Amino acid sequence: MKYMITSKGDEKSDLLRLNMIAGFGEYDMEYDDVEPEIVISIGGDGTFLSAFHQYEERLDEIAFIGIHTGHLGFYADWRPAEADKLVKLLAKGEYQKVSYPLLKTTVKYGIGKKEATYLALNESTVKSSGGPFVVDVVINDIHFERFRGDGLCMSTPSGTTAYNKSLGGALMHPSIEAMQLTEMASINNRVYRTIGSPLVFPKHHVVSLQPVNDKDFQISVDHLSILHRDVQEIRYEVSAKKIHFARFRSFPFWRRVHDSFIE
Amino acid sequence: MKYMITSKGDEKSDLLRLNMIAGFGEYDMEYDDVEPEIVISIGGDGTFLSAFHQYEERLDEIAFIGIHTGHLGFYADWRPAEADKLVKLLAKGEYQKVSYPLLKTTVKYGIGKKEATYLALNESTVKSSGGPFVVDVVINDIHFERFRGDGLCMSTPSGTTAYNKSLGGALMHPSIEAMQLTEMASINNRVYRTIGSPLVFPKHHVVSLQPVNDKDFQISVDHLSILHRDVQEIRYEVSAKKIHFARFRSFPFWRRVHDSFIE
Amino acid sequence: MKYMITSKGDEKSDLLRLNMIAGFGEYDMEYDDVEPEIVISIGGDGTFLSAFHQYEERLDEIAFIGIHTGHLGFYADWRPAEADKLVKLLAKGEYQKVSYPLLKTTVKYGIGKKEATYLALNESTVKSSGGPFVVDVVINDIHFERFRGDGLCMSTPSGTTAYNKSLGGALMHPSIEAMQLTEMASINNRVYRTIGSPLVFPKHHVVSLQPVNDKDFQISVDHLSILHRDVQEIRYEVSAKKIHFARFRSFPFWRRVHDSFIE
Amino acid sequence: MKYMITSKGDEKSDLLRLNMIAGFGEYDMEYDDVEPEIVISIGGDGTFLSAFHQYEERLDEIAFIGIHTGHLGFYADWRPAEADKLVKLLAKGEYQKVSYPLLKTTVKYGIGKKEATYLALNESTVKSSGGPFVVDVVINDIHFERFRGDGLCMSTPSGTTAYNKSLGGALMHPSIEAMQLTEMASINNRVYRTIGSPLVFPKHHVVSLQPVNDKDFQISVDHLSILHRDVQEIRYEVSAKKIHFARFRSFPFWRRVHDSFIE
Ligand SMILES: NC(=O)Cc1ccccc1C(=O)NC[C@H]1O[C@@H](n2c(C#CCOC[C@H]3O[C@@H](n4cnc5c(N)ncnc54)[C@H](O)[C@@H]3O)nc3c(N)ncnc32)[C@H](O)[C@@H]1O
Ligand SMILES: NC(=O)Cc1ccccc1C(=O)NC[C@H]1O[C@@H](n2c(C#CCOC[C@H]3O[C@@H](n4cnc5c(N)ncnc54)[C@H](O)[C@@H]3O)nc3c(N)ncnc32)[C@H](O)[C@@H]1O
Ligand SMILES: NC(=O)Cc1ccccc1C(=O)NC[C@H]1O[C@@H](n2c(C#CCOC[C@H]3O[C@@H](n4cnc5c(N)ncnc54)[C@H](O)[C@@H]3O)nc3c(N)ncnc32)[C@H](O)[C@@H]1O
Ligand SMILES: NC(=O)Cc1ccccc1C(=O)NC[C@H]1O[C@@H](n2c(C#CCOC[C@H]3O[C@@H](n4cnc5c(N)ncnc54)[C@H](O)[C@@H]3O)nc3c(N)ncnc32)[C@H](O)[C@@H]1O
Repeated sequence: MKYMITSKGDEKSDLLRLNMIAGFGEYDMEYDDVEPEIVISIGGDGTFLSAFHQYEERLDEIAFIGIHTGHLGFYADWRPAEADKLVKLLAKGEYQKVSYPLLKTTVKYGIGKKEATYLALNESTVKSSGGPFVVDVVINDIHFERFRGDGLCMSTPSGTTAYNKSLGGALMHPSIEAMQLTEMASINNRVYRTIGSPLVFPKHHVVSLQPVNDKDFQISVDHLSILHRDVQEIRYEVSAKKIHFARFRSFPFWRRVHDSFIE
Repeated sequence: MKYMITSKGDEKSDLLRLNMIAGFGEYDMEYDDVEPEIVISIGGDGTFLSAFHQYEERLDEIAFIGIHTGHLGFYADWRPAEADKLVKLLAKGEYQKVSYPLLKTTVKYGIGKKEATYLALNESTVKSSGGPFVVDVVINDIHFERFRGDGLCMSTPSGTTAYNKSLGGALMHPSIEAMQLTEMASINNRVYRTIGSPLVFPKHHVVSLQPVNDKDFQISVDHLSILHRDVQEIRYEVSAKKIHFARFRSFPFWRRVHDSFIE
Repeated sequence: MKYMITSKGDEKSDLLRLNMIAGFGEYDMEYDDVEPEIVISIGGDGTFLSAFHQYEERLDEIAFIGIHTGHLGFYADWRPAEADKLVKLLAKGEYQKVSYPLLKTTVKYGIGKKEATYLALNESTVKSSGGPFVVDVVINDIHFERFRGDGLCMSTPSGTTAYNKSLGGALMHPSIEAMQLTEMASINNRVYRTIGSPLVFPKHHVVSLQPVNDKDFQISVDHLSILHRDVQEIRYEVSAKKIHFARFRSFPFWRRVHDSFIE
Repeated sequence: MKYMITSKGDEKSDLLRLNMIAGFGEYDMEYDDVEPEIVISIGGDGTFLSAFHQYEERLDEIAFIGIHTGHLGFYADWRPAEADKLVKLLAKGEYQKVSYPLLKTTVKYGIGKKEATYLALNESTVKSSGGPFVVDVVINDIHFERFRGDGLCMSTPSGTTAYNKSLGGALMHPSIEAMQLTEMASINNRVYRTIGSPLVFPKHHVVSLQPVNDKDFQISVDHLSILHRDVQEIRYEVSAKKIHFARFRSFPFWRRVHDSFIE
C-alpha cells in the first residue's frame, strides 16, 4: 500500500527509517508521503503528534504506527527491535485497526477573522496573553462558572496521561468517547469560585469559554501554541473524527500506563 | 399505578408524605410498598439511597423521584413546594425516564462463605480492618499496582460528586457508562509506588483487588459499611443494571453541579 | 510624622485619601511622599503591594497600613468606615509594630549583565520563555531534583494565602521565618521525577535554580513580571529585611484566613 | 556511658545488635535499658518510633541513633556496614547533638476520666469511631472551621515526610519549630466548608478540636491507635520537649528527602 515514514531526525531514527524503507522495498509497498494509507512515526510521542497533524485531513484513510527510539511512548509504543516484524506484518496487511477519540476546538473572532477549527490528539489549552486569565465557562449554553487563574486544559482520553495528568486529571481508558477539563491554578476566595475538580464530558456536550475583559489568549493544540487576538469564543466538543492505529498485538492501555508510570 | 413514599422521618418529611398520599388518593394511584412502580423519597440523598437499596431487586420496574426537604440533593433534586405538581404529573404518567449506571461489587471468600454481590448508586470503598491497607490492583487480569494506604474508592458517574469528589476524583456526566477509582492516602517512596491519579474504566473492564497479607477489610456500599472476613478478592465492574428516574422537567446534571458547589 | 497615602485611583479610594489627608491636617502630621514614616494604601492588596515596592529601600523606617475599599484584603485589612479612627491613632503614634518576613531573589547572568536582587512580599515565580520549563533545583549546594513543568513559585509566609494557595501550598502563620516552594504542573514519568510536595525552608537555606538548556525565563516578583535573558542562576533565601505594619487592634492572621476563605 | 539497643527482631537486626554489644564491651560502655544515655534502634523507622516512645520520659537525657537494616529510614538513617564506626565514635563520645521538635497532644474527657497527654515524633491523627468525623476546629480560642470528613492529621516537622506527605502536606525542614494540620477527605458543598489547604502553626499556637455530636474518636499517636470515649477536646501544640539525635557526619534532611523520594 502507500506508506510514509516520518523521523525525529536523530541518527538512530533516520537509520531505522532508511532500513524500514529498504525492507518495504522487498514487498508490494509504495512510498508516498502525499496519500499514504500507513503513516509510521519513528522517534517519540512528539514525532507521532507531528505525523498526526501532518495528515489530519486524511484521518479516515490512514492507520498510524509509532516506534519509540527513546523511552516508551504512549503513541510510539513499539520497540526498534521489532521493526522487521512490523514491516512483515504491515506489508501483508489484513491487520485490525483501533480508533481513539479526538477533540474539536473552535475559535471564533470578532469581525474580519473567520472562525477556525483545530483537531487535538492530546489536548487543547488556553492561557492568558499576559496577566490574569478570566473566562466564563458555559456548558451546553448554561453558565457554569467564572474561572480566574492561569489557564484551562481540555484533554482527549489518550491525552489524559499527558498534561492532564500533571494537572490532577483522571486517566481515562481511550475507548470512552469523552473530553476532560482541568484547571490550572484557579483562585478561590470570597469573590471567586470554581469547581476545582476535573470535569468529564460525553460526546455532543459543548463547553464554551467566553472572555470577560481581555480578549487575547495563548491557545495550544497538542505541541502547537499560538497567540489568538480578538477572540469571542472558544468551543470544545468531542470530534466526530477518530484517529486509527494499526495494532499487531495486544498492548493494553492499562499496561502502557503501568509500564510508563509504575515500573 | 402502584407507588410508595419513604420519609426521612422528621416532622417536615412525614407531613409532606401524608399530604402527597392524600393527593394521590384523588387519582387512580394505589399505595403498595411491596411492588411499587414509583418510589418517591422525601428527605435527603441518604433517604434516597435507602429507597434505592430497599428496592434494588426490582430496579427495572421502578421509576425513582427524590424530594429534598433540606438543601438540594443530587438525587433528591425537587423542592417540597412542587409536590402537588409532582402528584399531578406522576398520576397521569406518560413521563420520560432517565437512567444512570450502577456499580457491581463482588466479594469472594475462602471456603465456607459463598461470594456476595452488591449494587452501588454512589460508590463502594475498601479500607483495612485496622492497620495498613495493602491490596494488589489487577485490571482485566493484569497486575497494575500494589496499593498501600488508607483505602480505595470506586464510584459510579452520579457518585462522582460525593466521596469521589472529596478524594480528588473527576466529576463525570452520568450518561457515561463508567466507574472511577480514587486513592485514599497512598504511601509513595522508594519501596512503594501507585499511579496517584484517579482512573476511569469503561463497561466490561474488571478491577480486582487482591489481599497481600491481612485478609479482613471494611467494605462500604453507599451508606452501608460491613467488616468482611477471609476475603480473597473484591471485583468491581459497571453493572448491567440501571436505576431509572422519572423526570418531569429539565434539570441538567451540570446545572445541579453548579447549584450545589458554585452558587 | 511624615506620612503618605497611595490610592487605587478609583473614585471611592481617591475621596477617602483626600478626606484622610484633611483629617491629618488637624494634627502634627506632614505629608511627604519622599521620606514618609507611615505609608497608607487605599484600595486592595494590589495597591498595598505597589506601596511596598515604591518604598522598598526604606523598609526599616516605615510602618505600613492598608485600607480595603473593596473586599477584605490580607494586607488591606482595615475598613473605610474606620478611617477617622485610623487617623486619630496614627497621629498620636505610640502604636505597636508587627513584622512579616520577606523573600530575597537573586538573578545572576552571563557576562555583561550584573546580578540583580529583588524583594518580594508575596512570592517570586519562574516560568519558561516559551516551551518547557526545565531547571535543576539545588538546595544548599546539593542537587535535589531536575524539575520539568510549567514553573515554580517561592512564597513568603504572608504570600502563602495567594498564588501559593492556588498551587496546593500550605498556609503558614507569618511569624514563621520561612519560604515555601510549590510546583506548577511538573511532569512525572519514567524519565522525569520531582518531589511533588510543597517544600518549606527556614532562614539561611538557599535554593538555587540552574538552567539546563534554555536560558531565558519569565521571572515575577509580586505583581511584576519580566523576561530575563542569559540567566545563569536564580537564588531564593529568606530576606534579612522585614516589612513593618502598624497595628491598632487584634486582627489575627487565622481570623483573616477564616474571614477570607471560610465565611 | 549507659546505652541500650532495641532490635526489630528479625535475624539480621538481632545479629547486628549482638555484634554491636560485643564491640561496646571493648570500651567503657555499660548496657542499661533502664537509664541509658544512648539508645540505638536497629530495624526501620517503626523500630525507631518504638524506641522513642519506650524512653519518652527521659528525652532530655538521651541521644538516639537509628540503623536501617532494610531500606533507608528518615530516622533509621545509618547503614549496617557503618556499625563498627558507630561503636567507635559513640564510645569516645564528644559528638554533637541535633534536636527535632515534638508534638504535644492533650485529650480531655467528661468527668470520671482525667485528661491525658501524649508526645508524638511523627504525628497525631483523629478519625471517627464509625460514621462521619465532625469537629469544630478552634485556633487560639477562635472558631476557624467546622470540619466534616474522614479525619485530621497534625504532624511534626520530621513527620511531614510521613502520613502528612500522603495527605498533601508540605515537607518542612525540622529546624522549624512548628506543627502542620492536614485534612483527610473533607466534604465541601453548599452546607459544609473547610480551608482545604494544609495549615502550618508556630510554637505557642493551640489548635483545639471540639466534638459536635458524636464524642468517640480513634486517636493515633505515631504507630499507636486507641479508641477514646466521651472526649470533650483534643488540643495540639508544639511541645517544649525535643528529641535529641547523635550525629557523627553530615546527612542533611534535604538529602534524606532526595534519597528517599527522588532517586
Ligand atoms: N514538548 C515538551 O517538552 C512539552 C512539555 C512541556 C512542559 C513540561 C513537559 C513537557 C514534556 O516533556 N513533553 C513530552 C513528554 O510528554 C510525553 N507524552 C506526550 C507528548 C508529547 C510531545 O510534547 C507535547 C505535549 O507535552 C505535554 N505537556 C505540556 N505541558 C506539560 C506539563 N506541564 N506536564 C506534562 N506534560 C505536558 C502536552 O500533553 C503536549 O501535548 N503525550 C503523552 C501522552 N498522551 N501520554 C503520556 N505521555 C505523553 C512524551 O513522551 C514525553 O515524555
Ligand atoms: N452519611 C454521612 O454523613 C456520610 C459522610 C461521611 C463523611 C463525611 C461526610 C458525610 C456526608 O455528609 N454525607 C452526606 C452529604 O453527602 C451528600 N451526597 C450524597 C449522599 C449521601 C448520604 O450519605 C452517604 C454518602 O456519604 C459520602 N461520603 C462518605 N464519606 C465522605 C467524605 N469523606 N466526603 C464526602 N462525602 C462522603 C459517600 O458518597 C456516601 O455514599 N450523595 C451525593 C452525590 N451523589 N453527589 C453529591 N452529594 C452527595 C448528601 O447530600 C450530603 O450533603
Ligand atoms: N493581579 C492579578 O489579578 C493577579 C492574578 C493572576 C491570576 C489569577 C488571579 C489573580 C488575582 O486575582 N490576583 C489578586 C487577588 O489576589 C488577592 N491577594 C493578593 C494580591 C494581589 C495583587 O495581585 C498580584 C498577586 O496575584 C497572585 N496570583 C497570581 N496568580 C495567581 C493565581 N493563579 N491564583 C491566585 N493568585 C494568583 C500572586 O500572589 C500575586 O502576587 N495577595 C494576597 C495574599 N497575600 N493573600 C491572599 N490573597 C491575596 C487579592 O486580594 C485579590 O483577591
Ligand atoms: N506501620 C505502617 O505500615 C503504617 C502505614 C499505614 C498505612 C500506609 C502505610 C504505612 C507505612 O508503610 N508505614 C511505614 C512506612 O513509613 C515510613 N516512615 C515513617 C514511619 C513509620 C512506622 O509506621 C507508622 C507511621 O506510618 C505512617 N502512615 C500511616 N498511614 C500512612 C499513610 N496512609 N501513608 C503514609 N504513611 C502513613 C504514619 O506517619 C505513622 O507514624 N516515618 C517516616 C518519616 N518521618 N518520614 C518518611 N517516612 C517515614 C517507614 O520507613 C516506612 O517506609
